[PDB]
Amino acid sequence: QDVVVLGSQEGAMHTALTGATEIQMSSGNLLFTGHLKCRLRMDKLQLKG
Amino acid sequence: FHLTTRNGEPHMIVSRQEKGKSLLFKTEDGVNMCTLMADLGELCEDTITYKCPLLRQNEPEDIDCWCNSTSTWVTYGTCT
Amino acid sequence: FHLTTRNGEPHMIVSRQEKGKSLLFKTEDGVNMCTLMADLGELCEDTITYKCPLLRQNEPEDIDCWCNSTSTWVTYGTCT
Amino acid sequence: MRCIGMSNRDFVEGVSGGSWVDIVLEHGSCVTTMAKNKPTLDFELIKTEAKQPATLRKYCIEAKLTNTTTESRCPTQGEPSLNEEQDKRFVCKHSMVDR
Repeated sequence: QDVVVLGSQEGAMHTALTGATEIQMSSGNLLFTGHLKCRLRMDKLQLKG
Repeated sequence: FHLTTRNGEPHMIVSRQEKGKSLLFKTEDGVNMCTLMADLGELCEDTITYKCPLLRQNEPEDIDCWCNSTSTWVTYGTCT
Repeated sequence: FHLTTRNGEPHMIVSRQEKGKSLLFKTEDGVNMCTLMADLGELCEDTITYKCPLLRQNEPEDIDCWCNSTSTWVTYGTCT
Repeated sequence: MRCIGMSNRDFVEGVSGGSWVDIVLEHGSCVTTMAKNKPTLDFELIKTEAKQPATLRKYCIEAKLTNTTTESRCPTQGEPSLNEEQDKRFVCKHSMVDR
């Protein structure tokens, strides 16, 4: 009995993901555009000079 | 071809240069003649392995390998 | 095999028992050696017929039949 | 200069002393804070990345096949088997064929 394997699906995948938000990345890490709320205190800061 | 075994049974590793020629190998029960009629190509990673049945005074049907004295396994590559 | 012709060209009707063996037939231009590497089965109604090109010092590609002196047509059944 | 050249720039100042001051950070914007007798500072959120997030599932999208092997039995003698049918690296199928 013969058995054959389908060809690569990278293409079927690519042209299948069109539409979904693409995410940038580098060094294996994923990057996003975050949003932060912070609170800071300056009692330990002073003028230089 | 290289003659080895697969679970006590004879196994034939058939190379490309044997396409079209009668395969003969001695066995306790006399001389065995298998006939290979196979996509038989060059021995490579893409192998296929299957059995060549014993056929006594019966015409072959739906097969491309058979022996006339002792069932034998056969293996060959399909590369070219 | 039965040697006949197809429009002046040699034609080979190849039977099952010839699978795996060099096909030789004399011709005015010397001895011709065709090589059959084909689904080659029993001669029946389901035939296929095609040409075996002449190949001089060139490796074969995308073919399972070729001769080395004179292009030849070949025909064989696929039954088993 | 970087913050001065940005179009999205907030100016924040504390209405108290020693108190906390709130600010909102966004990509592409900056916030400048000021306070009496304190230096003015610029704040910018430049990167937001996930480090080594849990891998859920690996999908194979391209493969090859090797050592294809076939075994079959005559009518009446049960289902044939191959030991590689126990080797997780193989793909196998059971069927019936005329004999």
